[PDB]
Order: sequence, then C-alpha cells, then structure tokens
Amino acid sequence: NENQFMKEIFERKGLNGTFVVYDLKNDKIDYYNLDRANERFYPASSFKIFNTLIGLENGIVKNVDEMFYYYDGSKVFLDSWAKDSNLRYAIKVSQVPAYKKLARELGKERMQEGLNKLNYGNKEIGSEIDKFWLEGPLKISAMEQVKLLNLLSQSKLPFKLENQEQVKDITILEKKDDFILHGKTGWATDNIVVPIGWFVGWIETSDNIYSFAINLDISDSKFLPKREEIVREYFKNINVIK
Ligand SMILES: [Cl-]
Ligand SMILES: [Mg+2]
Ligand SMILES: [Mg+2]
Repeated sequence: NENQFMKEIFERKGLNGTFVVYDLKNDKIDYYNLDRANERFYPASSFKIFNTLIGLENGIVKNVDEMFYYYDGSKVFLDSWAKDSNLRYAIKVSQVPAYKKLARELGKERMQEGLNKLNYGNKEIGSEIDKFWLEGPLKISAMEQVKLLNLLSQSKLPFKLENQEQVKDITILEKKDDFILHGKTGWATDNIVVPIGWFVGWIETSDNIYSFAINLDISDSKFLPKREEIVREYFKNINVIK
C-alpha cells in the first residue's frame, strides 16, 4: 500500500518521483511509487556521505576536521567552494572539487573495495575515477539508500565506529530537543535527459530512527527546495518534526 499522505503531497505538487521512509522501531517501510523506489539512478552528491566513509577508512585524512582541499583560484560553480577546506565543510557545501580530489587519492582499487564492502548500488566505477557518481555508471535506488542509511545511523556498517560517527556528525542538518535530522542533497544533471534531485538521510528521536530517501524529476534549480520540503512535510504529518 502506498502511504496515502505521501501520495497526496506528490499529486498536489504535481511531481514525479519516489519516497521511502524506514521506521526502525516498527520495522516497516512507508513509500510512494514502489517501482521507482527500486529503480537505480546516479546518486550525484548524495554519494558524498559514503565517499567520506571510505576516505576515512583508508586514512586519506586523519579525520573530517583535518585540512585536505587546497583552493588554487580555479573556476568553481559556487562561491562557497572557493576556499581551502576540510571534509566537514566540504560535505556541508557539496564542494565537488574536494570530493574529486578524495576520489582520485583513493584510486580505483580502493574505491571499488569500498563500494563492494558497502554493496553500494550497482558498484560500477567505469573509467572516470572522479565522475562515476555524477554521470554514470554508478547507480543506486531510493530503497538501497535507505537500507544503507538505516545501518549507518546505528554504526552497523563494516567500518570503524569512529569513522561512522564522523560521518553522522558532519551530516547534521537540524538538531532539536525531540529529533535530529541528518542528510545530504544531490542533483544528477549530467548524462541524463531528465535530471534527478535527491535528498537522503535519517531522523533520530528519543526512541526511533527514520531513514529516508526521496528522488524527483527536477529540471530547473528553482524546484530543488522541493526535495527537503516534501520530506519535512511528511515528518511534520507524523509529528516527528515538532
Ligand atoms: Cl553555497
Ligand atoms: Mg592530509
Ligand atoms: Mg545509536
């Protein structure tokens, strides 16, 4: 059964996409568009969550607070990227050049081993070590993202506990008394006719964890706010955001 509230919001907004929420305490899923929930898409910058985990596991940086990317005056799409950074800052601003540097330093072999340890989507790297998550060939489904995030949120992935902790800490979006929202946005625009907007993450409350993924057809940057709007509207409906 599709979640009826999710169905209504998608229909109201007139958007094509999918949304999955896993409720840990109740071991159950709530979804809109099951077939698309299982369809694999380029993860775009939602892959930064896991790129960071694999980088930490390999010791590419000591931790997410160690300076790592050194800016050189080169062209950057967002002005927030035109500065030296650590990974913590880099994920928060989605600083692609810092994560391309990470990918390259990891190299194909170590990156592949990371994807394979995670069983991440189709696990395809192709022959573009700093593009594979943004233009193909890597693809992952909303359902697959949720499974991974459910594990990450409980430090249950096969990675060092302190590295999982770091990735949780850098992904904090809104901490309130009654919930803490972690997540990452992405937008797949390359090598695709209809771009795909992602927002993935989880919400921990005093006694539950809700892991989630939405993706939507988004052709104009003006509609990118809708990814997080729809997610917050659902979590307000169920009194998690409160
Ligand atoms: Cl920015
Ligand atoms: Mg270093
Ligand atoms: Mg815990």
